[PDB]
Amino acid sequence: MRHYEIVFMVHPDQSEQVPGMIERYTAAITGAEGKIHRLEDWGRRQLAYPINKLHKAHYVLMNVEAPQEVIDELETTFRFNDAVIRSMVMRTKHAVTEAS
Amino acid sequence: AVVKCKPTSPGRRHVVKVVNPELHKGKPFAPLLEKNSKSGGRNNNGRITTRHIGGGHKQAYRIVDFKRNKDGIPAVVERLEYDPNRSANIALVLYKDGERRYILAPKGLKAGDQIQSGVDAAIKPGNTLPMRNIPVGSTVHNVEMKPGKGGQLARSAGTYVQIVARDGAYVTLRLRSGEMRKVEADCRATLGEVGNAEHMLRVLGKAGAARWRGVRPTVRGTAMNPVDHPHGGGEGRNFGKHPVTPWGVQTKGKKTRSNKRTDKFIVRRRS
Amino acid sequence: IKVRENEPFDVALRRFKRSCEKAGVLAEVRRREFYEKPTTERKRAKASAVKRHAKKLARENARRT
Amino acid sequence: RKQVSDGVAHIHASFNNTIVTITDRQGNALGWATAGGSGFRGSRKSTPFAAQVAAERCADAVKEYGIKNLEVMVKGPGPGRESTIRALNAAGFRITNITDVTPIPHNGCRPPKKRR
Amino acid sequence: SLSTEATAKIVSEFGRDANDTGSTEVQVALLTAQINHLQGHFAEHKKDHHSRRGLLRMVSQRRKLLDYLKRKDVARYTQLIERLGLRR
Amino acid sequence: FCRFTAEGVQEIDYKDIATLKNYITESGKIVPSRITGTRAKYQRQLARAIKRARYLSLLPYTDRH
RNA sequence: AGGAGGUAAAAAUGCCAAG
RNA sequence: GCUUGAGUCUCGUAGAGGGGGGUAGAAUUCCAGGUGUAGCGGUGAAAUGCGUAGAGAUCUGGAGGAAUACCGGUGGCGAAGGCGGCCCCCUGGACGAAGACUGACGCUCAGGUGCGAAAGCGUGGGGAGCAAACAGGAUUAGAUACCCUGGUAGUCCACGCCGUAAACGAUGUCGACUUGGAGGUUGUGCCCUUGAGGCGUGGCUUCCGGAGCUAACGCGUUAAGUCGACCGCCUGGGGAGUA
Repeated sequence: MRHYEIVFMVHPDQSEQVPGMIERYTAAITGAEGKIHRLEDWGRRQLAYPINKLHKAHYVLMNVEAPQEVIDELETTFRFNDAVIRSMVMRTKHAVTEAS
Repeated sequence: AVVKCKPTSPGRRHVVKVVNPELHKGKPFAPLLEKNSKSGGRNNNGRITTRHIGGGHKQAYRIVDFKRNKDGIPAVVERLEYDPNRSANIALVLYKDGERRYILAPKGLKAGDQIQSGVDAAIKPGNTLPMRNIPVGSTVHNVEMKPGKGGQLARSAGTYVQIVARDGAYVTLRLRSGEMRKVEADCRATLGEVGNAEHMLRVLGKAGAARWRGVRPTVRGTAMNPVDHPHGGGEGRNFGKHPVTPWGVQTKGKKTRSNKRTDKFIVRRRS
Repeated sequence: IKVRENEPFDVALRRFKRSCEKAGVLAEVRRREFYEKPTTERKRAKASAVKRHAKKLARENARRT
Repeated sequence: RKQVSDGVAHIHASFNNTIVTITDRQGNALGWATAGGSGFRGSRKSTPFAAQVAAERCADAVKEYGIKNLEVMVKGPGPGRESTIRALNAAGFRITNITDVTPIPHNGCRPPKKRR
Repeated sequence: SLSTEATAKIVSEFGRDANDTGSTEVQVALLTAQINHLQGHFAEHKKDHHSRRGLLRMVSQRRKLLDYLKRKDVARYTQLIERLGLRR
Repeated sequence: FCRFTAEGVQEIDYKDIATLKNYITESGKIVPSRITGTRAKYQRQLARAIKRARYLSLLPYTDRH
């Protein structure tokens, strides 16, 4: 499996339903042999430019290791979830377990 | 799949058939057909109201589910099928309780695909949702205009409607014409675009190829005598009138829409 | 770009836009794509740069200053 | 009148002409004056001096608002810039901050071919 | 492509042992596994002209090795091409 | 003249906004390698780091936002 | 040392002459 | 038979190499609205054009298409044409270290086949910005031009076609050999990494220059030097790359 580095930011009005969103996503990962190597929640921090006339989005960090198709429905989960206002995926050369 | 047929005859030379090998080569499903007699363009008074409608091939009507209101039950596309009443193809679907129905065929659809209506249906082509649940920006077809009425927009082949915005109670749709229309957000729509998208790439080739499709020859206005048309007459191919219909209203650019009833729902006209 | 310095203003002294552009990106995209004249005007810009670097390392003759 | 105290001065220093528009903080315009309006039709409006009299002719177009604090937003390549700000400082306005809002694309639109 | 365990499967089937990795029977089989794998890549994209040049290099290098093998040992050659389905 | 992760070894990560702030200017543009003396390998690395950090709004694209 | 400019930086027209 | 040529495997590294799909911000234009007042725009100077039906300026909201500022570098990659936002999926090649393996499998290549900028062509889309044609205004002896205001094809996408270019380092491919210097870039070994160092060793690349060569200019270990293998081509200018 490839390692990925999912970062997604959440609408501030759904910042309270952030940790409920996490174990929904881990069960998709861990339910298909996906090991998780970070979860570091960055809380709400102020955006450097207004996204959809919002500021202070809620940042999440993942650093998981899954097969290719397993994160593919996770990416389509992000497109139709209207509480996440953007999300980027990165990849391997390691599985990293560190801080900011 | 468009195929340019080889010119072994005049009238066979310019034929491009669009042939789909996935259509069910067989008889259609029996309990979803009733008869559909032609009219020839004549109404109760028996007079030809719309011209150039004529013979054909005695085609039978197929009951197509346009409401798609059997909700929460999955359905499996049994086979695609040919339909002589549309430009699109139809797909005979089988619900889990044994009910068979005809629906329009979206683009990426084949036998074995699983579809579902209702609110909780997934975002996949063929699925039917109320438009307050479809994400804005999506590409839908078979769109209603009043909730529960049916499906009335984007039904022909290759046609689709893009959802542009959503003001809470209403949904703006960019229609295939280019007209941005408003519609109630509780109306259903089927995802994806309608299949058979290369229907426009066919050419008939023959005069008779149109003639067995139902149409009749359209004799031009300027060939008639002046008692028959507002054009017409002239010793030797004249024309000196502004072009009009046979009933004498301007035909090259004259806006005939006058409704004032559903004018509230049109954000921008076709351009 | 943005300038305050907040107390003792007294004078503009905007080297700040000159430290980023002040004309240099604006008197460039004023017109004229060219699409290949950059590739030749960058080349002579580098060619004159390395030739004067060869010149300043070749000044020591006498010239009687 | 509304009599607002703090305002924004926009300066559209193009190559041919300069436009000095004084607005409020929100952006609603209060008064303006250009180099072409001050006379100087032709080559004279493309000079720094015509920018200077355009700013002065805009300062007494907002005397009825009593603006005392101006933040300057200069925009453009023209010779207006470093002379039309000095005319606002001599006009009796307190320059709170200067910034250039010169619209620079992040490389896309094809510019014209012009002027052989 | 042709990941590391997939080449390990081929190099043990055709060679004398696992470190025997350069023999003609191994190389011909190893190219054929990659050539057959890339058929699905070009049944798709079809305009990857830069990657198809690497495919034709693998085709022509396979043909040169078989033409080497048919000259040296025609017994192993006929045993090889039936073992992968070649020689149109 | 000085150096970077050629000695303080790194494989630049975009989430280190403290270190990345040193390598943009006040208008948010990336400062060139001729200024900071960064090796050309790492200047490519932090260019991708800044371009990713601009996407996540951890760094601004301009100052005029 | 390279970079940027600077009341400034250009660009109005300006053909022909025979062994 | 042999191992140096050629090739395979293991392990890493760099990259605008290609194809597909997403998405991001800056700007232009348009649309709507607020404010607001007579100009704006343009030029050598003008006018056409736009503007009291309220433009330009400014602010908010939207819709679109196209291109990717800064990084950015005689930097990188690709057989060449070429390839620059970011992210994923699929995929090619190169190079290095240390070993193992095959055992001359090689080099070149007429005909053949494939790729091949831009313009163009076909069908279907799309169309912001530019812009052939075209129109108006200038300039001028004239101005079918340069300049200005507009502006269609096109530029963009998909799929076919065309098969050309100052397609150029105007230098065919492959191999060997023959003083140096300063760089760039990308690997790697060793030593005190003690610290950005020191010592080596590979790949690619830019500039200067020695012998030599050249008609000269110049080329100069990436040769146009000294040689070998194979291919393409030339034989006065015009007519003519035409019939």
